[PDB]
Amino acid sequence: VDCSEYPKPACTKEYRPLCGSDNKTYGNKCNFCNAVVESNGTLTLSHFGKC
Amino acid sequence: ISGGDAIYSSTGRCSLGFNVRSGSTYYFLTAGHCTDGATTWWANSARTTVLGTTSGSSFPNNDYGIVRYTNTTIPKDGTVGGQDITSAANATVGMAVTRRGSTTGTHSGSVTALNATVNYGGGDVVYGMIRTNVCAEPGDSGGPLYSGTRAIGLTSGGSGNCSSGGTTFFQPVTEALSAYGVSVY
Repeated sequence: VDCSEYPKPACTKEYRPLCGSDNKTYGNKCNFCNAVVESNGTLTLSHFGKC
Repeated sequence: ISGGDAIYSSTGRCSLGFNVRSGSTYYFLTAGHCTDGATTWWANSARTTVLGTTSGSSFPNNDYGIVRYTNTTIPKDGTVGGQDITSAANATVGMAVTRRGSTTGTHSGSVTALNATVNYGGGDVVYGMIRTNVCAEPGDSGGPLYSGTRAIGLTSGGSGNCSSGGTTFFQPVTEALSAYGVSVY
């Protein structure tokens, strides 16, 4: 997962979970990458799938 | 199975839009971005109950897809959860609407604009969308947007979440019904 193209103003809402370094399961890549941007690059990917 | 219930592809989970039919052939509508590259659909995460196979998909530009039921025994309710759907209608600014999805359940709000352009990036731009102040979260894609007993649209995407509030864009269902020559029931 590469978030360099973010942020994006909108995301589609399919469910394909990713687990963030904050222990939160992000619903999809777009949601995860937008949160990475919002954290000013502090949030990272833990693993693919649910936390 | 009814509008708003979970549907699983090989890639992920979305929500069933509306059950529709043509002659004696039953299908269900969902988001195009969910049907894109999907062949078979199941009713559960275990992939043990087959629903059907993708018959059409339109995304980006539009955001709708249709799946032909192949499961003969499964009930195909013409409802959204328990709510009966009897017709389809065009969205209007200020219209009170309700969305049901497999992750967040049922949430309500209003239509705040029409013919909106949504850029999902990488060339995935969709046009003519209904904008609302209803929230939606991953898994809710394809779920129905309705108003009373009227079918209005299919969940495409947006931003925010249900806790803080958000903005969600929907594909007008009329366009999809017309494209596939099907109707709600």
